[PDB]
Amino acid sequence: MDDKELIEYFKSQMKEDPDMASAVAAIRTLLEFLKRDKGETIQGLRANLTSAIETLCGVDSSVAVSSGGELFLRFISLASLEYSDYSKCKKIMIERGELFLRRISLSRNKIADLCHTFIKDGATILTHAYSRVVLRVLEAAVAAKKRFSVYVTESQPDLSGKKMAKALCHLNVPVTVVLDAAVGYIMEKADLVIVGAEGVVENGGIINKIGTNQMAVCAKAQNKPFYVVAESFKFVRLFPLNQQDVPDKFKYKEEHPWVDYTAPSLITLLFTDLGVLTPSAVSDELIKLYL
Amino acid sequence: PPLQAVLVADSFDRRFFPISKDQPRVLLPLANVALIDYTLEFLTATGVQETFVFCCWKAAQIKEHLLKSKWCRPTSLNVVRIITSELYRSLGDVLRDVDAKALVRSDFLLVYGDVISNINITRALEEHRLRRKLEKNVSVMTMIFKESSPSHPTRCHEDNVVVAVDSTTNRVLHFQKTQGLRRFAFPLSLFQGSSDGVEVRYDLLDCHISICSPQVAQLFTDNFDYQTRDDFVRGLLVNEEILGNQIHMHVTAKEYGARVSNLHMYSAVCADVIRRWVYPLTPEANFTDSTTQSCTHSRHNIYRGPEVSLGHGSILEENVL
Repeated sequence: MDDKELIEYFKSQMKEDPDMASAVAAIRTLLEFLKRDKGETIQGLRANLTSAIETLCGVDSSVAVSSGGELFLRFISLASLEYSDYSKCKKIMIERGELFLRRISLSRNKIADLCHTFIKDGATILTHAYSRVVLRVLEAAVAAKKRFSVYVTESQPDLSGKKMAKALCHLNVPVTVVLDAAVGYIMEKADLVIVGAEGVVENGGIINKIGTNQMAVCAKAQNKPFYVVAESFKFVRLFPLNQQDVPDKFKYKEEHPWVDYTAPSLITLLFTDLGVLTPSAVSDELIKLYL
Repeated sequence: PPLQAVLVADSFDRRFFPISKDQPRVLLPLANVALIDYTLEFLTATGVQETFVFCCWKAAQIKEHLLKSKWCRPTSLNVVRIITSELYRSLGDVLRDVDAKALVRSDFLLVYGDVISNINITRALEEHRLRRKLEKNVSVMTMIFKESSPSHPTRCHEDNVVVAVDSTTNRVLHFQKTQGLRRFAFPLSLFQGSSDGVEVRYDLLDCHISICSPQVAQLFTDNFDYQTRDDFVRGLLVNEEILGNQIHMHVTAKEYGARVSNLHMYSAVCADVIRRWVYPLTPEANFTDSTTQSCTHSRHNIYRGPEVSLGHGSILEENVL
């Protein structure tokens, strides 16, 4: 029950499933802990989950996992708890939790058949990393028997683009692995850029792996419309203003970031299982939903 | 009064041989749709609602397909009567036949088989009305026509038209085709008729959307010698000594009505209707609710029906239904 099995359980969950983005694996292991909490209280369980989420954040440096923890903490006390015994509470609470599981699973399919009608046929799609959601929405748009190419970057620190290609060409799509530093070159010849995200900031822009922003900026100067996909929970109450501002609990794992931010001035169309958005709408939606 | 339109679905320019073997001429698929459909959508656009179609040769297939017409639905605005008569082979007899059953009440708009058009006759229709009943039957016919230029591929090597007309009331003065006439012949009959300006034109199409009047069924019955509309018009233009009651011509400027005749004409009109030259009419409007004619219009005049599974790298520059 102690924190040892929690962290190693997150590890095992992510190991038996590299196909499950870190966030959902975290939330899963979190529900698992809530099951075998072996406590009988209300707040004495809130403290447990807060501490556990702190540990998970201190293990995996992604925004996804800690953000999902925040949102789970929210969505266990959403309406009147009907506090009756501090035990049946736990039952109804974890019920809403497994419903949260449901929506988080549905997220991808939802966003795919929400987006795969956004790709005009016969244009070049320029992703940026091993964005599971990007791969899925593409896979969809292909399944609708369309025609379009793929330029992928390689997001230097770790080979991401190589992996995305190796897994996308398995769908037999025209694929071309640019060298991420070369984005300014192929930026002339692709129309619109779908890019995976790993956390949405509360003013509309997104936070994502090393190169995102610079790609972003290029893909605005040339007016080439700029897309983005991110499901619900990766919303975050972090409002930087300068690339130096993004918290440093994320920026690591000589000195080189792993994630960075793009101003919402640039992001031209979101994609959230909540529906099509408009970055200011990400704000409005975040203040409303978060609760 | 209602606006009833005689119509014959066998244009006797029987040129689409051997193609006429399998399915008749009119039923032809121009853009995966019946030409006769195009015609009917036209008739509905100008707002006529009691159309009397006619097909002698191969009327069977005609009814076979037209039972499911855009206008053979009970909800339709047009009523249709495929009088399956196989006696005539010249329009003369069908006009004397619409005489023979008093079908046309008055002020009808006869039309050949497969005119492609978008024309609103109502301007014409009303001016016809005016100079026919503010003039009391002095008219018999008010030809309608569409301005063009000779060089266009609308006038194939086969058929053009050249016409003398007046300019005051725009009445016809002579009509004649020009299959290889390096010169022409106009009588001073024109001017001994009147000394106030006469016009000759070679820039009107073979629109073949003659407005007429059941007394045209008269002029055909009273003299059993006409077999086509040109027979009619030249007979009446020479028989002006007495009992002519001449044709009141009129040209449009913004529309496109062509009585497709030959395979070249079908070529020209198909690859101009794909270019939307007639719009409202184009298959992405799917004007016939017929299901499989869902046409998902797309980039750069590329049309595309549903489920085309277009091949990899198959370029398609333009106008591909």
